[PDB]
Amino acid sequence: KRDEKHRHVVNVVLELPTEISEATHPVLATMLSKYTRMSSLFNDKCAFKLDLLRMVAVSRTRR
Amino acid sequence: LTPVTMDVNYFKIPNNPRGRASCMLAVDPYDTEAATKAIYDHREADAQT
Amino acid sequence: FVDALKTLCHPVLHEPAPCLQTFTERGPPSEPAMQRLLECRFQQEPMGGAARRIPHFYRVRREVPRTVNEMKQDFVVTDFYKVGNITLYTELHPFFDFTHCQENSETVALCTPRIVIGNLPDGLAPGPFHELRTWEIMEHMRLRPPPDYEETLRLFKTTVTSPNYPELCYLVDVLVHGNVDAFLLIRTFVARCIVNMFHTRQLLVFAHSYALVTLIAEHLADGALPPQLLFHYRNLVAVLRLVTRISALPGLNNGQLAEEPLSAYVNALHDHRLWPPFVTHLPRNMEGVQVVADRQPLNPANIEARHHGVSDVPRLGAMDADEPLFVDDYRATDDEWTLQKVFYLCLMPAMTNNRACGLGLNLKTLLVDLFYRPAFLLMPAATPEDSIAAQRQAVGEMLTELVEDVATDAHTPLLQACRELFLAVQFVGEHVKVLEVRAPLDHAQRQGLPDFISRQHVLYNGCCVVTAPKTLIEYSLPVPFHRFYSNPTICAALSDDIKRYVTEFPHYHRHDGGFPLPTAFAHEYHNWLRSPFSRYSATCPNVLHSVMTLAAMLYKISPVSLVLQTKAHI
Amino acid sequence: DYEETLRLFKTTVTSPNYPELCYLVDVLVHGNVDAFLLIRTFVARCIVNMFHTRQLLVFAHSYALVTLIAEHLADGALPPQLLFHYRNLVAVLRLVT
Amino acid sequence: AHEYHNWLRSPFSRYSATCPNVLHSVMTLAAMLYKISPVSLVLQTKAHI
Amino acid sequence: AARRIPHFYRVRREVPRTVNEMKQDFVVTDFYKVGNITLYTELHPFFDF
Amino acid sequence: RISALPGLNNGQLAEEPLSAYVNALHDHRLWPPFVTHLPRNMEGVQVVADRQPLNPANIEARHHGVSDVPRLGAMDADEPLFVDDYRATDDEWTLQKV
Amino acid sequence: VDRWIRHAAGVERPQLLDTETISMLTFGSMSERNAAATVHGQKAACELI
Amino acid sequence: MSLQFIGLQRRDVVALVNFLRHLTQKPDVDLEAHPKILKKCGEKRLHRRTVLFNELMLWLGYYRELRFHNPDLSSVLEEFEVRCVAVARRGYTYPFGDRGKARDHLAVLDRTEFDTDVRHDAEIVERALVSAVILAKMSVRETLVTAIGQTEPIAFVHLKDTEVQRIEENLEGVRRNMFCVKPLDLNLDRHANTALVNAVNKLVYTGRLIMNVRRSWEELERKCLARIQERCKLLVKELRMCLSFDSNYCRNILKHAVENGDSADTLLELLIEDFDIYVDSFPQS
Amino acid sequence: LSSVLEEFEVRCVAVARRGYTYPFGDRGKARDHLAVLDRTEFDTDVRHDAEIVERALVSAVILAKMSVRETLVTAIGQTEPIAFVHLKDTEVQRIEENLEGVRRNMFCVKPLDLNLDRHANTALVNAVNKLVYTGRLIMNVR
Repeated sequence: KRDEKHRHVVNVVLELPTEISEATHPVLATMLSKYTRMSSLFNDKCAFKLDLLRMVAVSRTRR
Repeated sequence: LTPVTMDVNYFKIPNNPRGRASCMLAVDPYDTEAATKAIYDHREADAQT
Repeated sequence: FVDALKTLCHPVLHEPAPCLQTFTERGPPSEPAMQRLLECRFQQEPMGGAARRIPHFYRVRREVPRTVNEMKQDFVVTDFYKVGNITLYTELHPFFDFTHCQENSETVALCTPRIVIGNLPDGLAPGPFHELRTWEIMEHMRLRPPPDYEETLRLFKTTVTSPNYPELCYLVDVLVHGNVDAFLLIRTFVARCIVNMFHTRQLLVFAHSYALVTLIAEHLADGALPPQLLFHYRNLVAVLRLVTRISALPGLNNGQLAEEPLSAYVNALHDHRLWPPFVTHLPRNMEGVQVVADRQPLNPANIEARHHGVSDVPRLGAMDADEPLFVDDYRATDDEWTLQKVFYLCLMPAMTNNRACGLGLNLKTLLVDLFYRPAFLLMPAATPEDSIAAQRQAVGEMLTELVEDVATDAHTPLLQACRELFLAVQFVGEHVKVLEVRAPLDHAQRQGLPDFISRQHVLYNGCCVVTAPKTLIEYSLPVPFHRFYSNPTICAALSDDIKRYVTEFPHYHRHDGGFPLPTAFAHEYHNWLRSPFSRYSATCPNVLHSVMTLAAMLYKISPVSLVLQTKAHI
Repeated sequence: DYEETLRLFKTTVTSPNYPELCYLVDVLVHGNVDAFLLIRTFVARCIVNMFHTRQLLVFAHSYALVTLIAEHLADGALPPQLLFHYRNLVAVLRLVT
Repeated sequence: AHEYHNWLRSPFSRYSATCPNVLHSVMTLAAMLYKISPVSLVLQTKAHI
Repeated sequence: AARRIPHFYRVRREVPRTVNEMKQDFVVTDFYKVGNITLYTELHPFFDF
Repeated sequence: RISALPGLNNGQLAEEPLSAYVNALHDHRLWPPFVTHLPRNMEGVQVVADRQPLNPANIEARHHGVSDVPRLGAMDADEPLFVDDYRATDDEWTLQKV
Repeated sequence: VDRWIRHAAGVERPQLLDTETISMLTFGSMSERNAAATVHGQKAACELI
Repeated sequence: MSLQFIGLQRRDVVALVNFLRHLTQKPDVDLEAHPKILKKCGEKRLHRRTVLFNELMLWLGYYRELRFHNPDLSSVLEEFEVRCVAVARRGYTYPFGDRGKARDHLAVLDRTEFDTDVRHDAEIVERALVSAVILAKMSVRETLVTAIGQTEPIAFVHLKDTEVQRIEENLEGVRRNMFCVKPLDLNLDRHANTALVNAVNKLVYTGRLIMNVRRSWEELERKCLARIQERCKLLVKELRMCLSFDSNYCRNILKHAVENGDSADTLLELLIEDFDIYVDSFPQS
Repeated sequence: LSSVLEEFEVRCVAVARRGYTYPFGDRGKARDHLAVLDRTEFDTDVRHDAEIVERALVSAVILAKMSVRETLVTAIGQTEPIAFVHLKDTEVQRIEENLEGVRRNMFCVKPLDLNLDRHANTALVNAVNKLVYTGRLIMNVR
């Protein structure tokens, strides 16, 4: 069911390496819902990539 | 006025305070276009300075 | 002049109509030799993505005729009165500036008032006469011997003029956007770049931007830096405070009219209507100003709605696209907004001699081609750093060309250094854009051309730049949008079309106002600044006094400004 | 000559850099001689720790501190130049009276 | 707002807004601080200040 | 008054300045000009009125 | 910023820059005694090494870094002369004179 | 070049237009060129390099 | 817009939804009017961060319909200028002892307008109370206060005391549920009293209505921002105590200033739409 | 039409009462639209109501631009575009869905939860937004 959609996001859009997985890094699994509910701008690639990129920058911080 | 205005010339010698000395005594009598050319025109410089 | 205030302040002096109407009745001059002056296409254009559309204007081989003010400026003060001058009719009123714009199938004149006192041509206000007036304004301030702040300004002959200027400063200056929170994260690392480059280049880092020095002089004042290097930054803020303390001062008197302070009618450096060429946040007051962007104004507040620091997919796709524009806050206090005018608009052109010019960057393809690496994609931080060659393989090529010698200490591995810049990735600002500005003249000056509105352009999301990166060159976006910050030299190294325009017309190589503005920006005639400013900036020294005299050229010619200047016997 | 201290004085009091803790200190001590007598090791530890890094001297804000820094902290654990600064300021105040 | 009755007045702080920082301002503030009282004028007069 | 001071600043009303401040603004030679509006304020030097 | 008059210079006479008519340090026609390249403006220049002008393209060719036996055996030969890209601009050519 | 010199020198016989046709009753030759203002006498100067 | 909450039982959440759907319809519209509803949030009953978060949702949720039902001065004030015109047209007819005690108030009586901002309404209707109410005393030759510095009294004149007891109960109901005023049962007009006073009494009644509505409205909104500022400061200071990504993301949601409820209205959709991501941030039970 | 017809002139007169106190650059640009703003009422026939409402779209919408002073349809002979003034795009895409939803079932409307009023906006704009929205409602009904 949803596994084909999350695979469509992780691969066709995010272009994540196979070693990365939704069961590996938690922030992607938390973001699978927000990535799924949206439908616009799938033709863009840098958007979701920069989103997960900056969100990983929020994932670890001392201040 | 312009602050750069010359004083050794324009202010020491008497002249028209208009900044462009002119006289109907110098302009040709009974004239208009060349007479106004003597005053309000700039391409032809006035006498004095 | 105090006795003459009963005459000079009278309204009849300030109305264009008696002069402009007779000037229109005279018509264009009939003499063919003066017809070369007549050409000038002041065509307005929409500001919708024009920052990326700029090179297309440079693709054409056509020469741009010089503006009538640009032609009048060339003469020596003694030649200005001579018959050889052909611009004598151009300025029938010192407060104003008449010209014959060539509208299509037309030749109607375009009057526009001068605003700041330095708009006058050098045949009116030569530099050597004017700096002596700056000594008088300094004399009234009881500060004739300037404080010995010059020792840090001598570094500006090096640090900002240097071809070798580091490329990391452009990356930090972009990512911070002037926000305090970016310094709150990078403060443990940003000082390391300064002590390291000063250890190598013997010049302070981040001289280019007011937003960085203003907060490093405060938020990083605690530790992080050796006392002397921090002393230079607080010394620079002390120099900017010296500029605002010479700018005007209500030390004569304060008060206000309508609503604006009297200590603002006398100088454009105070009132909010003038804007710095660069900006990080909007001024807290915007009344009397409309920020047009496309053909329709972006002025209404409904468009702005930033929510910075939060993941926003539609917002991340909104970059490159113009509207909706947004800003986090009207962060600029009138004091910080005043020093923001002091920096990019006065100090930097005075020290670079109008050399350095800013440029934008395409953050999407930049950060995707830069970051997104697996070492960034997977960085757990509980509570291949072994061989240095392997961590160089992990950081990629660009990080090895950007981080190592420029920043990290030998104690700090390149991975630990790049993680610090990786913390700043969360501060994703918008792509570079040009915000057109239209501010109608204040009522003290509005009577001259009541329908007139001052026209401006500001480089939002822009950054001060000297020498563009040769590693990030692929994403560089040169923007010679203004008389200040306009460098044909470095701009030729970026987009090839500007190098084509230079090789075809070498004489535009000059750093002054002789380099044409794009017709999208070729509204210099409506600009607050005029030819004598930046043209004097090409020849100004670097003592400190030139930064003072540029502010002295900034005095407004408003009749109320004539009153207060008269009160001090200036 | 006394102006050489005054350059450091204008450097220290005008600066935004100036630390927050001193305002709590002057409120806490209230100028009593016994307070300096029992906290002299701490205030001297602050002046020596901070003068090296802040460059500008600390605790210049109030007469109540500097008046007794000359009398108590001068016994030791301070550079001679700093006691020359505090003795300079006292000599200036005596020069004014 | 009862500063109008205060010993110190308007000129002092305005003088201190632009006062010299060499050393002289500390001296000249006391020089402006001398009293107008007739006994102050008497002792001051003998020294020819 | 040490505690209630901000409440005085909460009002947006402006507070007009005293004559002692307004009189000072004039330059030395400018003070004797007819344009001074505070000439009657200072009938005595020691005593303001 | 002394050999020319940037504040006085403006526009251009003919296709050539007006500053080249003011000083020999800026015009393409003059060359420094030592030159490792060639000026961008060949218009008024006609180089010669033996007899006839070197205008035709057969006179010039170069190819660094891939080894060229005919060049190595013709290093003594006066012609054809070999030259790389005209990377120098009139500004870099001016410093090349200075 | 020769076209550019005419602007920098300011000299041009056609620029006078010889007052063709439209002259008001005055001489059409205008005694060749003729200055409109003349407070002083005829000019006279030459130079030797 | 579906509501979201952590530890509350479904009956309490539905009780809060029904508390909102009929909120203006409920008697006594104030959070203080029902203190037990604040206990329904589960303070002390739930974890501290969960209590401050759910309470902050209760304040934004109480603010959701202040943006909806809004002040409605339209139909009320439309008859206000009409009754003021009736006080004027009746007022010119009646001679007084001298016009100098009336001509200034009579001039303000007809120069009344309405500034575009709602906040200037306090300058509007109150000036009519300075004018027409004194005219009723001038009809009766009552002794208005003469002392300097003494504010002029503002109250109903020559109404029967039981009628004052009823009309004040109507204004007290306007002080409570302002959105449903309901027309008065007992007409102010009386044949025994002159109509010159009674028309002023109806003008005072509409003036007490617009004053009680706008003042209770401004008191509710200013208290809302005053309490939302407390919930935001206490939540940021509490989330700061333990660093975590799910907590720091909520702190990024809270970086925005409490000032102005328009940005808070964007803050509601910004928060509820992303409610699922940070459910782990709040321990319960 | 009853309750819809009643409050339309109320909001229209509310826009008028908000507009009397604000000076413009000239009354003549506005006084004609202000004259149409008040004299209009409601004919009993349903078909005339669109003519009653469309003139208000010609009026207050231009006045909303006069509240901000902006370029309008200066060209002669150009029909004036009519749309909600000074509102965020998400409110527009939602309100149009509510308008098409009224078209799907005019007998049951149920107003959208979002509120046209905006504290950042001038109240002169928000009253025009409610007025144009009620005009879109009656236009969708007829």
